[PDB]
Amino acid sequence: MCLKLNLLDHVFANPFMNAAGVLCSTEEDLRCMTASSSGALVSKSCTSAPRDGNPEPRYMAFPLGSINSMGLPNLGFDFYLKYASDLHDYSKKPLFLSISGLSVEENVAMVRRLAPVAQEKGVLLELNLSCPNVPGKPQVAYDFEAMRTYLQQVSLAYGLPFGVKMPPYFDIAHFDTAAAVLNEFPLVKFVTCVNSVGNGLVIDAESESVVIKPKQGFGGLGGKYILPTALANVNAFYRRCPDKLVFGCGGVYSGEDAFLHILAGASMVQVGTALQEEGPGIFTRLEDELLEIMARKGYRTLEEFRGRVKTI
Amino acid sequence: MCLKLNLLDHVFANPFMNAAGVLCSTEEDLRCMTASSSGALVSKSCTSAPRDGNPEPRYMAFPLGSINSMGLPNLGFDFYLKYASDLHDYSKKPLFLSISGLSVEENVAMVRRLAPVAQEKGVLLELNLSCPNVPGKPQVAYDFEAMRTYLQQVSLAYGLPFGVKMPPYFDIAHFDTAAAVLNEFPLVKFVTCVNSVGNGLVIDAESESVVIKPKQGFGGLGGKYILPTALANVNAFYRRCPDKLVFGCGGVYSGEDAFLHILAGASMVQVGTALQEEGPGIFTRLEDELLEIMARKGYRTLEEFRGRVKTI
Ligand SMILES: Cc1cc2nc3c(=O)[nH]c(=O)nc-3n(C[C@H](O)[C@H](O)[C@H](O)COP(=O)(O)O)c2cc1C
Ligand SMILES: Cc1cc2nc3c(=O)[nH]c(=O)nc-3n(C[C@H](O)[C@H](O)[C@H](O)COP(=O)(O)O)c2cc1C
Ligand SMILES: O=C(O)c1cc(=O)[nH]c(=O)[nH]1
Ligand SMILES: O=C(O)c1cc(=O)[nH]c(=O)[nH]1
Repeated sequence: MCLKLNLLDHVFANPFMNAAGVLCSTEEDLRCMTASSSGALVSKSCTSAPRDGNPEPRYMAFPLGSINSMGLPNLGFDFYLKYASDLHDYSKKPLFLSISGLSVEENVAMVRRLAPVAQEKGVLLELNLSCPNVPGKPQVAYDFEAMRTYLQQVSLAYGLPFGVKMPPYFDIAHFDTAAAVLNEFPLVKFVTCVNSVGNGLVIDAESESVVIKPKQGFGGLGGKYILPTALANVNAFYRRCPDKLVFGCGGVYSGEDAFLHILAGASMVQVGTALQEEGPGIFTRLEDELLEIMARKGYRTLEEFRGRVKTI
Repeated sequence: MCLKLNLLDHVFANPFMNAAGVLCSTEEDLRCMTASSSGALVSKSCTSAPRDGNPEPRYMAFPLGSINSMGLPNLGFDFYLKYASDLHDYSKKPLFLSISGLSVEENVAMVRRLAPVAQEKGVLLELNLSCPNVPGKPQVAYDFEAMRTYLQQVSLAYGLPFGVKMPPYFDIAHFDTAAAVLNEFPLVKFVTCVNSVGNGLVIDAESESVVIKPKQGFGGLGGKYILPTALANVNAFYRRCPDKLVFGCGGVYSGEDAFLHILAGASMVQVGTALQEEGPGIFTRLEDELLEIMARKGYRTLEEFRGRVKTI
């Protein structure tokens, strides 16, 4: 038994990949993710120009997860586009390129240049509408009119299939509205739930200090803290977007956690905090563990249980 | 060294109290909370008429916290008002009465009747604008226009100092907007941050099932999961509402957790999931553990470190 699957006109050896931003900023990082046993990789969310990002320290990890305010440090769109167009070995695994412009105009500029490379190479766009860490730039997908504008302008400029990285929601009315907006756009073929839980605050009792420097210590949460939130969002969008794929991200540390994401409706399963902490070896462990749970339960395929979470 | 506080024209032996909804629905519960070593108690959020609440199972706890969709089961406003009027021993500790009407009209009806008892007995109103569990009723405070309407109508009808139980926010823009709305209302003397993190989803891997019955398994999260979110909200409103008090709620299991809430700006510290799990003996443990930390750090009173979290 193997975990191989086909989605979006691509073949994947297994449903696992890095979460955007983790192990994917440099050529070295991307080569490492490519050499791993992950089913795919996604690049660091990029901007038109290179960015140094927010002041350090800007990432910290703890037993229950992580906090980060990286601030989109990246080598610039020119680099990630070149990686996609010239450097990536597509025979190894599919590539997603994540973009996170600070305005609709910036995103439109990037997708116009990404289009010919998508046509030639089959690189897949993930549009990031949920960065919670750039000072003075609120999460785009928490403003539904802004979200509609971005998706309208990107659909028109790009003209090819793409996906969206969504922030977590916490209100049924918000699930209803956000999914309704997404469903207006046939080019949106996948929905990644979720980005980090925005603007949490970790304080160290001994030093009586916040643990990251940017934004007075406020940063996005990942890891064990966020698993039930992530599962909720995966399932909410799975239920509301029956003609799209949902990719799960948030709180994955084991094959069991991946199993839950898939039960909730996840097609791909992304790994952020756990990958940052454990390194790319995690992918062999996650595949082994997921296969073990499937064997124990008598499942032969992911399709057999994807989205089949039972209600009471 | 002491944990004493004087606020809202009342005296509190220590900052600890139950979180609304935990150990406070029946006369038995309220008597139990009164007999405990807590500095205060709050009653179950009530509605005009008694409510059975949502179908069971509707609460489940795990190592990292809890999920609930109780659905505001309560004995009705008449009961809680009578408890406050006739039954509560104010010589033991102060009492807060939480109300969670399903409309502004319902809330107004209740506060009109509460006002004479508040004037007579000194019972303190907590207005719940953040219940995430009644099907078809999104959190009031996620709609800032609705929030303003509720606070306008309740201020006018009540005419006495009161507090508001707030949902968690995840966006700096939302902290800014929510605090600005609150600051329009001089009668709002305290802000309790936070209610449960709404509409999470816990799935059991063995049974492949959600663990609570209402709303297809979607329920509010409390406990370990939510501490950094709770601290963020406490500090955000502490910074933005310099003329109000902030009460902390979320993820408190230890004196250390309480210490962090207080560093973030909390006056009172409420205990939900940990109290539900451990029972009212938790209050003597929290007192001992907070005093232990204070002793080690040379702090003699709460005011010496309240709101004194350091940034980098
Ligand atoms: C160091 C760090 C950097 C991240 N950078 C990005 C980013 O560039 N783009 C993005 O969409 N998400 C980014 N994320 C969010 C993750 O992709 C993921 O959505 C989140 O961490 C939750 O998953 P987890 O619980 O596995 O960490 C980043 C997270 C962290 C830990
Ligand atoms: C069983 C249950 C019932 C609750 N009922 C109420 C309620 O009636 N009114 C309210 O404002 N919050 C209610 N809450 C939310 C808690 O007051 C608290 O805000 C939340 O559980 C987070 O705190 P914790 O992390 O200590 O659990 C309830 C929580 C649970 C666990
Ligand atoms: O670069 C970052 O700060 C970052 C971006 C993003 O989308 N999500 C996140 O958690 N961090
Ligand atoms: O009764 C409930 O379901 C309830 C109310 C509330 O305000 N918060 C919560 O977590 N549960």
